Amino acid sequence: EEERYDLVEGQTLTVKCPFNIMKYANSQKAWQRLPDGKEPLTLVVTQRPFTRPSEVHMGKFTLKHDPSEAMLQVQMTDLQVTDSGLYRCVIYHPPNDPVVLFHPVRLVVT
Ligand SMILES: [Zn+2]
Ligand SMILES: [Zn+2]
Repeated sequence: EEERYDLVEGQTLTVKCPFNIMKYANSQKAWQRLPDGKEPLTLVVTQRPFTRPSEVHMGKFTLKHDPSEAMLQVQMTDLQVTDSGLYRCVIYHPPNDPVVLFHPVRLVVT
């Protein structure tokens, strides 16, 4: 179910994650990394009010919340080989289990 994204170091990863607006208009969203045998790492989250279009920066991560297109877009800039790993976009609502959007992204940076 994971999709491979093969990129060269220095490139920017862009991932478009649709979300169901009827269900998740007023929910927080997040980008997570999934290290093997560890808890998900939440890398960047949207901010309140959760229904509003937004763009948040957190280090090399950018999350664009585009409800007009029922879309969350994630960008990671200046990729390094050590960014290689499994990631996902989610509906974020702890302590409830995240709802996975789209499909997991297997990022391979060389
Ligand atoms: Zn929720
Ligand atoms: Zn290289």
